Amino acid sequence: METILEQQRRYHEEKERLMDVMAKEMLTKKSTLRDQINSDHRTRAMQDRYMEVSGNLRDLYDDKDGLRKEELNAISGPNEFAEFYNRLKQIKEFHRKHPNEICVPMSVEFEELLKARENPSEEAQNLVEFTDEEGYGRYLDLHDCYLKYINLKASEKLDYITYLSIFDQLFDIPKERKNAEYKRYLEMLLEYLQDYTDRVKPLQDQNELFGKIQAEFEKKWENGTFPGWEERAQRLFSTKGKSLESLDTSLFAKNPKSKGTKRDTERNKDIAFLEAQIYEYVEILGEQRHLTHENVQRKQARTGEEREEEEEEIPYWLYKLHGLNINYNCEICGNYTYRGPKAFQRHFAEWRHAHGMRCLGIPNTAHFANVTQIEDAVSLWAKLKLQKASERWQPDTEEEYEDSSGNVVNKKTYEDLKRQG
Amino acid sequence: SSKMLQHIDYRMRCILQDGRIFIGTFKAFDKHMNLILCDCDEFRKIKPKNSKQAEREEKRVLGLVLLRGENLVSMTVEGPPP
Amino acid sequence: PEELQKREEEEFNTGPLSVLTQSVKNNTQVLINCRNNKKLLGRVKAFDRHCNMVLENVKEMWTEVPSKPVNKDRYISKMFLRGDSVIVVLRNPLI
Amino acid sequence: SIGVPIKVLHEAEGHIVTCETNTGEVYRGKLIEAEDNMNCQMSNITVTYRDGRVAQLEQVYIRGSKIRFLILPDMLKNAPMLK
Amino acid sequence: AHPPELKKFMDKKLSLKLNGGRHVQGILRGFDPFMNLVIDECVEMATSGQQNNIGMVVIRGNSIIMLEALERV
Amino acid sequence: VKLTAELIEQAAQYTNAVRDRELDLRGYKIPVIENLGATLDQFDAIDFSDNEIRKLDGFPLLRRLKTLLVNNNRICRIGEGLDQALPCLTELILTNNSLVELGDLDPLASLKSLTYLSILRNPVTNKKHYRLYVIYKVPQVRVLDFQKVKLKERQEAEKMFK
Amino acid sequence: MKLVRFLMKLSHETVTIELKNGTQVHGTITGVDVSMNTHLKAVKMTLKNREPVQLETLSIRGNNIRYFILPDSLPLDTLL
RNA sequence: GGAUUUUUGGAGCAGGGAGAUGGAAUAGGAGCUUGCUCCGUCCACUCCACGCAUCGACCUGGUAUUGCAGUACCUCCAGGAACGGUGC
Repeated sequence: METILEQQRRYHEEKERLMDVMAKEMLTKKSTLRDQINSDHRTRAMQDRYMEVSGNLRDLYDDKDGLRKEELNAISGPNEFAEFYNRLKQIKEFHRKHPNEICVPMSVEFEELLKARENPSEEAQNLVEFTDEEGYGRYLDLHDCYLKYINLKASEKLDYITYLSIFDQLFDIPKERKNAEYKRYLEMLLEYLQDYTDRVKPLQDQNELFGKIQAEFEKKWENGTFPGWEERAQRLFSTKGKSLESLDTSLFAKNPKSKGTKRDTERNKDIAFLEAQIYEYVEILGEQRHLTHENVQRKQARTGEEREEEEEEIPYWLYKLHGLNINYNCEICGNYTYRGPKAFQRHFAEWRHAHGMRCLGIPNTAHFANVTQIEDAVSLWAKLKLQKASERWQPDTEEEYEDSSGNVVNKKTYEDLKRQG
Repeated sequence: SSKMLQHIDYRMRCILQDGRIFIGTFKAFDKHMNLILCDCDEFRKIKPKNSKQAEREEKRVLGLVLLRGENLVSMTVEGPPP
Repeated sequence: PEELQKREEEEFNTGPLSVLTQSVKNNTQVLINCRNNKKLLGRVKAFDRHCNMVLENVKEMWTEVPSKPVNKDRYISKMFLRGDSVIVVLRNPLI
Repeated sequence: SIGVPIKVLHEAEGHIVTCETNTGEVYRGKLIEAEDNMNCQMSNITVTYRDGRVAQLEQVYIRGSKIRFLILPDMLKNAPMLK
Repeated sequence: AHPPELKKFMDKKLSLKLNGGRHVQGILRGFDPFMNLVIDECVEMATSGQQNNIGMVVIRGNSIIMLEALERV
Repeated sequence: VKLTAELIEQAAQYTNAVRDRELDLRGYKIPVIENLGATLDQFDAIDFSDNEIRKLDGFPLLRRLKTLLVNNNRICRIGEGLDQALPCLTELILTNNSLVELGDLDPLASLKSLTYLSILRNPVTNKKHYRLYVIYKVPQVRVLDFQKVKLKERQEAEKMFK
Repeated sequence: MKLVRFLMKLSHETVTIELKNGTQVHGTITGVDVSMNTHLKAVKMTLKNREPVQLETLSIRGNNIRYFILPDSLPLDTLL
């Protein structure tokens, strides 16, 4: 198999097709948010394919350096070309047209007018990735988190708007004591928020964003990133200030910080990392947080109906003498109605009535012109069936086998007897 | 609309109040939600009574079943009309 | 018809469902016992003859054995509730 | 009117049906008469009594409000009400 | 509101089966459209073998599961 | 012709003579079994008469099945991972196939709930110490080739190949 | 006024019906009738102390439901 | 058209007692790991009260029936009891 030449050529071509397709997408105009997010999610799956193909392309050159000398030998050789060309003379009678090596990759990573989702991503669905309240990146649902929050505080003195003011907090006084049960809630609220950030920006590198937040956490947040001018340095885990950086550094190796209290860096690590991630993701989604708050205030102020609508988003004598206004209907002419008896008689023998009779399978005739029911028409076509004849030569056979008093045979029987002997 | 008439003649699973399951061809119904189920099979969940015994499901074949509507909880479909 | 609509409003004003009427009058919570032993603390938006209810801000409390059984509660924001499962509606709850 | 199932039940009378009551006792016998409210009277009853005790009763009358279900004879599977 | 067809079982010795596993026997003396029965010579038989003759009782219909004809009807 | 879900969806689906749920696959000349999970676990017995199945394999997880009917096929080798996908089987009907060696029956011991076996019209029946090897191999089977097992067969099954 | 009429003006709304036999059926309503029988699709149905099974559609009888959990994004004053 | 046979439910909850009995690989708290001690969740065996009695399905051995039908179930004896439900 030509790994060196053919496979790398095909993988390079497939990459070029993927670049052309997501370029064609970024060339085209977009009109609504759903279809923008749908294409951006589609382009993400194409990028996943591009990265995997590029992976395989890079892990296919080790044996290439093993055969490169033999490959570069274009003078001493030639017999292998002949040997392969002789094997290409196999299966000559392969009567088939083959226009699919580039047309299938091109038409695979393209889409068809009724559904703006390509063949790779053709089962992709934004409503398995977003709920209706979120409106494809427009809003975040925090109603569910508000309900879990009521249970957590153990009291109802707290509205949805009051709840949003809590989630506008950043680095100030906490809502509850940070060593209490607030931690389980904060973990869940974040997991929703982190999934949401990546979900609404599917063209951005998730691994880059995660690695950046991790690096900022380790190199700054755990290393004294909050300083005042008790003010001097604040440590997230141990919930206390400290005099000078010298006593902060020597406190980072003490048992109460390392493992010797219940708010330490061994036990409370995941929650402290989570408290940093919820902070950085809410800053990245600050526009969307404003949009949810506006939407809550707009939904709150409404009437009933406005809320329900947003949740949805005179010739009398001449007509008497002519025969008008007369009850008549022709069931043969597509069950049409007639305003007169002469109109019913002319509608029974018409273009539409004959077309309906031909589409039903019953050919019309001179006696079946006034037929209305289809049950009588079958009997009329059966009795009209070429009267009753069809018998020109049903006995002529001239049987000579008898030669006494027994010349009995039919037309087909005498034909079979003449064909047999 | 008469929604249950859309579910007619399907292989349907019907949940009774005591926990039974009736898988039958749902032929007919009425105002009280009685059911007529052709080729219906009932399924009883069996309590394990041990720490290491599994929970099994005993199936009885019944045949043509009239299910009184006061027993029915909820019905779902299992299959197309056979 | 219209005489039944006046009849139902005077009957819901003076009869046994008055407290539900009172719960839609000044918008205070009621404590509703259910047949599966779930207490419901919440306002009533609307009711009917059957005590079917449409409820806001519901705290459903109940007691679950894992020992000692614990008061596990949940917050259902808005809900509908069938009326035959209602046991006891007490208009003013203490806490 | 009367529903299609109770019409099927009325068609089943004269044949051997099997009732299950709400107490789980299984009454298999010839359905003498059925009623609009699913009251069933059966002759030649073989009762199962919910712990296996199959006895034979004659001429029972089962209240329809206690009937869990009614296994009808399968030869009524082609009835024109079922269509 | 159709009455039950218990005109066969009238003045015949029955064996009722009430809910809760209760069991009474006696001569059916009357019924209404609710299948509330009137039992003469009603003998209640409990889980214990001893049987209390309670004479003439009215049984509400919604507690009756079944009634066996102890006579031929 | 290969088997797909298409021949599943069109075939006769009914209640058999022993009153289980049945799918019929008679006379299809199927060489390989695949894509059975479209039956949606509504069946207890599936027939496979007159197919050219070389090996009984490719069986997906169907929990409700209690009978496999593999009458008159060309089973020369047998699948081994069958018990993980058919957990509640009761009958295996392997009549008129080409099983030849004793070890070819060795995967059948993995079905715990198995009760009835039929391996008739097979060359593996032809060899000596066959039935006792089946009993000593698969002990849970109660009816073997429509002959009920007896305790003398259990004893002389335990005695041999010790 | 009857509240079954309030429930019948719910279609393609994702509710979570708690049934009388401890069942929790989370699905979007395709139809409720005058007798409170609810026909749902995209059903995640959890029986009592069991794993959530999923069904394509369900048709619950009306007496067997105990309560609903309606969406929070529902203007009920316009619905009444 | 929420008052006995169907759709505004009579449903919910818990599996007897004891023993220096045994286990929570990765999942309890406290005496602020690990080792130990204590306490409100199972399964296996043993003892008292194989929880009890009942019938149906079922396994081993012996044994009887050779019979043409549209079926709750089908001979009898003895042992074992893996399953189901009924009343305490």
